[PDB]
Amino acid sequence: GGVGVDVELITSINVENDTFIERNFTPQEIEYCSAQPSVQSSFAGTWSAKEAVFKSLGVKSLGGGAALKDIEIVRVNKNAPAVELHGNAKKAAEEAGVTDVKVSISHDDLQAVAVAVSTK
Amino acid sequence: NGGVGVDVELITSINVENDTFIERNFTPQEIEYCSAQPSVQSSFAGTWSAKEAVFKSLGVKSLGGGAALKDIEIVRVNKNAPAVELHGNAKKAAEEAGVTDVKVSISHDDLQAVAVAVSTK
Amino acid sequence: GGVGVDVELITSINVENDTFIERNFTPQEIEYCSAQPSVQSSFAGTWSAKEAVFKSLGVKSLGGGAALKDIEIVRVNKNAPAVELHGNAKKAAEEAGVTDVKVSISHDDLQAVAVAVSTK
Ligand SMILES: CC(C)(COP(=O)(O)OP(=O)(O)OC[C@H]1O[C@@H](n2cnc3c(N)ncnc32)[C@H](O)[C@@H]1OP(=O)(O)O)[C@@H](O)C(=O)NCCC(=O)NCCS
Ligand SMILES: CC(C)(COP(=O)(O)OP(=O)(O)OC[C@H]1O[C@@H](n2cnc3c(N)ncnc32)[C@H](O)[C@@H]1OP(=O)(O)O)[C@@H](O)C(=O)NCCC(=O)NCCS
Ligand SMILES: CC(C)(COP(=O)(O)OP(=O)(O)OC[C@H]1O[C@@H](n2cnc3c(N)ncnc32)[C@H](O)[C@@H]1OP(=O)(O)O)[C@@H](O)C(=O)NCCC(=O)NCCS
Ligand SMILES: [Cl-]
Ligand SMILES: [Cl-]
Ligand SMILES: [Mg+2]
Ligand SMILES: [Mg+2]
Ligand SMILES: [Mg+2]
Repeated sequence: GGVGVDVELITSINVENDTFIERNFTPQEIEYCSAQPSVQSSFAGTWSAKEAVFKSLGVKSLGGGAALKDIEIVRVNKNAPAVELHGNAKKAAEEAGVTDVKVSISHDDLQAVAVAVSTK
Repeated sequence: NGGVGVDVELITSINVENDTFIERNFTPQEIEYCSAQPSVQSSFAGTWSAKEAVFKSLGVKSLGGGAALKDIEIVRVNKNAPAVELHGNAKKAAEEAGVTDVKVSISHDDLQAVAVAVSTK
Repeated sequence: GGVGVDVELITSINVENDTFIERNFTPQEIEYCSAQPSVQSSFAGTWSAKEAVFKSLGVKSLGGGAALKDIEIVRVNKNAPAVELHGNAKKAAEEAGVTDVKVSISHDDLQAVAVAVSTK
């Protein structure tokens, strides 16, 4: 097993910063977040989900500045978040015996938060 | 298989005066419990967060009308952990999704309430 | 199974309060938190982890004021923080059939949050 939690300030996401966004979010994630009622809040929630998922893997960090594009949040019933690992995240997870990851997201004025649980 | 849910709520998101909303979304036992706590508004907010967290963990697109959450009941046993009991549409939707169990946890501070639920299939 | 979550204001921890710190944190925890970039935030996160872990055990509370030194958060030769139960926490957990506990911690500048999941 494994568990992850992450909390983010809504203002931590600068929607105007295309470089930051493009480096850390897949085109699909960007399309989803850009279409929500509160775009900044949606990106913040997705960012929290990426971090929560990473923490649940039980692996080593590549460094404070490594992009999280490899951890992709996809949707199920249109809006519910599912996890898809790619690249290094996929390798590291498989190397750790992780067979599945579930995630949930929520936000309010204070911050966005996400919780992930992984199965081995 | 498996499922997870998290929800965060402002304490002020619950208006204890709004009897109509409370009646619609909380069971008599939930209302009785929350009404008896040191901070009533905070307790309702935590219970509300728990209902939302539990719903998100079920992996369903919605409960099947309406949006009311009375069907997801938080049961309390003094000095012990909160527990989940599903009724009505929530129970049907959960069973239809293969959910066999749901655990929940609640926390508050001055600023907000948060709950986390995990479901088993 | 069992789940626990706890959220704390960073300012809820008074680092000056040696009595509170000594009563609730092991020497190892105190050393770790005291060495972090933000000491107050680190203690707050560790406190939240203790609370989250307790909630996941599915046991009765000894009271609002009971010390939590028995629930130790270890990070070191560890990637993710890990849980080690001692004393009464260990007995109570074993008595409840808990065989393992995982925990995760997150901070922003305002608050800390932790989530724990226990296995039976
Ligand atoms: C380590 C990381 C997850 C922490 O993120 P953050 O938002 O800056 O800080 P947070 O307050 O939310 O979390 C820090 C806490 O996470 C936990 N943590 C640290 N490393 C961890 C790890 N390897 N696995 C799981 N949890 C970890 C610790 O509990 C720490 O708190 P503590 O020191 O008080 O015990 C983040 O900095 C990171 O390295 N992400 C991964 C980046 C990466 O590897 N990119 C490659 C793409 S997959
Ligand atoms: C999902 C719901 C329980 C909570 O939504 P919310 O009020 O926005 O509060 P939260 O921020 O805590 O949760 C929203 C998040 O839950 C997640 N989510 C959405 N639908 C979900 C579902 N059916 N199952 C599990 N998780 C879901 C999403 O990640 C969403 O964030 P994101 O879309 O930006 O990624 C539900 O009440 C809802 O979507 N309502 C808001 C929209 C609404 O009220 N419309 C009515 C029109 S009058
Ligand atoms: C129970 C306790 C964790 C609550 O901590 P808190 O930070 O003051 O309050 P929080 O807002 O975070 O959470 C309170 C919620 O915890 C939940 N809870 C209460 N007792 C619980 C228990 N025995 N197990 C799991 N969850 C519990 C309840 O849901 C409560 O909210 P609610 O009454 O509205 O439903 C804490 O007060 C406590 O008594 N710790 C126990 C100390 C102890 O026994 N130590 C010895 C180690 S074995
Ligand atoms: Cl890949
Ligand atoms: Cl019923
Ligand atoms: Mg909300
Ligand atoms: Mg608290
Ligand atoms: Mg953070």
